[PDB]
Parts: sequence; structure tokens; C-alpha cells
Amino acid sequence: RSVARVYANVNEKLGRSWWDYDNLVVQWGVQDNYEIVRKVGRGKYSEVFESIHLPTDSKCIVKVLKPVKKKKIKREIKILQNLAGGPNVVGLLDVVRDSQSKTPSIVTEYVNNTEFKTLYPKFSDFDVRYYIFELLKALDFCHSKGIMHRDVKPHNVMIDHEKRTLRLIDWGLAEFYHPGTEYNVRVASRYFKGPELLVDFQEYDYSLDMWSLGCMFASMIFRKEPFFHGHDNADQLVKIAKVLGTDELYTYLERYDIDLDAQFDDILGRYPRKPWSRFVSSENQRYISSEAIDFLDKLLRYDHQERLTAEEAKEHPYFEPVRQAAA
Ligand SMILES: Nc1ncnc2c1ncn2[C@@H]1O[C@H](COP(=O)(O)OP(=O)(O)NP(=O)(O)O)[C@@H](O)[C@H]1O
Repeated sequence: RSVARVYANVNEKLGRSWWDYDNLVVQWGVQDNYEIVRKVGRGKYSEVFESIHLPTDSKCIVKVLKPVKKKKIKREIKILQNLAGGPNVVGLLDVVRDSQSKTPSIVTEYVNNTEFKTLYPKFSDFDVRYYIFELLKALDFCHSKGIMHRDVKPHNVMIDHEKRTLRLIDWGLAEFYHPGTEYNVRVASRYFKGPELLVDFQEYDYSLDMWSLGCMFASMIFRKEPFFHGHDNADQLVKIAKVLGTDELYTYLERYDIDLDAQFDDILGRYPRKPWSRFVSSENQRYISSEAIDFLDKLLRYDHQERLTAEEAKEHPYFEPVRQAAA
């Protein structure tokens, strides 16, 4: 009941060799070439440690996957393998596992990150333009290769501000895009979930990541994290409606023939479109420009087919200072 505007054809054109991650044979590395040092992060499905690849004595990242459906492990590995050498995608170094328990780990390149709540407010307007544009290179790449990231949130973007370098990480929710496939809507982080997830519209595509990038981008330029701050997946849709308005929400549901949950209507009610200008203040004015708002406004749409493609987004006037500086 939806197909993507772009890249709908990719997985058909690349082999079954490219998306059939169920039939992947995993060449496990050697567990004991890696020694864990320092625990640096935590997810619901993973341990992340700073570690050493002992033979090279190299700092790397080991991510210990909570034993979970083997199918899912097979998917993340094949995706990482596929995307290899792509711009600003985290480098996959190894896959290992325990001899006895068979608990797998992914070994990835280390990135000297700064936590975003500290790093983002140190940003200039050029900085935001530059790093979003480098994030747009990763989304455009992986989308061009039939893959939706599906967890694009600042926690999964690692920025080394001294090297001026960027990596997208946590491809644990990523999928291959197949035209017409119904996908699980329980993806993303509540704050970065697109409306299509919140109304249980299952036939979504790469445009999910663009909404997500929009929320992240609104955090940065408006200095509100999160920009939409829902207490649960129901309230999340309400916080979105208080900004984009409900008039546009009902034309969107009507256009895609979504019927809402019955008790959604005790809580939603009627909201006029709050304009983007009403979010400007003295403390966030540094990031604000007529180009930024226009760009943000073409990511944050109810209808996933009115959103920019990562490629169209790269052409936007907002990124002209970074394109120019490139040369
Ligand atoms: N390559 C890396 N370099 C540095 N830190 C990293 C790297 N990969 C992951 N981390 C840290 O580990 C945290 C969790 O890693 P992540 O890959 O997001 O695992 P997860 O279990 O999928 N968690 P979640 O994002 O909630 O789904 C990240 O937020 C980073 O702070």
C-alpha cells in the first residue's frame, strides 16, 4: 500500500546473494585474539566495551550481543558486511563468539566520541551543517543499497570533533527494503519514531530514517532535546500533532486509509499548526536561518512520501556553505 519514491528496485537488482541473510554462513573470528578493557556503553540487546585486538595491540570496540534470535544476528552481520567501505558507516572488524555459551560479539572500529548533550551545544551553525551533511552521506549510501537503518538517533551517531569525523553505528534494527513488505513498527526510539510507526502503518521505507534525522536536526537547531517529548507511544503522536497540527494529520490518515485507535480520540483533540518561528529563542538563535527551517520543514512531514530523500537533502541550499568549503 506504499512503495518507496527511490531505491525501490535495489534489492531486486542486487542478488538474493545480497539480502538473503537467513542463508549466511558466519566465519567466526577467534574469540581470544580480543581482550575487553573498559565498558563504554549499554543497550537493551548489547554490551559495548573498549577492547584490544591483541595481535595488532589495537583499540577496538566489542559489542556483546545478548543471545537473541539467531536470524537477527545474521541480519546485522550481513548488513555491516554489505555496507563496508561506504562513507561514514562504522567499520566492521570481526565477529567472534564464546566457545561454550556461543554468545556472539561484533567487533567494530573505535570512535573517539563526545556525548551529544555536551558536544551539540558546543556546535557552530557551520558545524551542524557539516555533520548533518556527513550523516546524509551515510543514509544516502545505505538507502542506495536497499537498507533502512531504522534507529537514527543521536546515540547512534558518533562524532570525533577533533578529527571532524562521523560514523553511524547500531545497525541492530536495520532491514532490507522489499517493495510492499509489511515491516515491524516497533522500531526506533520513541522520540525519533515517525508517525507511520505510531499509527501502525507497516509498509514503510527509507523515509522513516529522514523523519528520524529531522527530529535529531530539530534538537540541534532549537536546542530542545528531545524536540518531541512523549511519555509513551500514544502521547508521542500527540506531541507531534501539537506542532504539525491535526488538520494535516487527518488528510494524511485519509490519504493512506489509516483508521486510528478508538481511545486515541479521547486524547488527541484539535491542534493548529504551530509555525517553526515560534521555536526560535535567544539561546538557539545561532543555528536559526531561513534555510535551516525550510530544510527541517521538508523532513518533518506526516506523509513519508513528501519527505526529502537523503540525496535530495544533500542538494538543499542549507548545505551550500559545506559544499563550497568542500572545494
Ligand atoms: N564504534 C563505537 N565507538 C564508540 N562508542 C561506541 C561505538 N559503538 C557503540 N558505542 C557506544 O555504545 C553505545 C551503545 O551502542 P549501540 O551500538 O547503540 O548498541 P545497542 O545495544 O544497539 N543500543 P541502542 O542504540 O539503544 O539500540 C552507543 O551509544 C555508544 O555510546
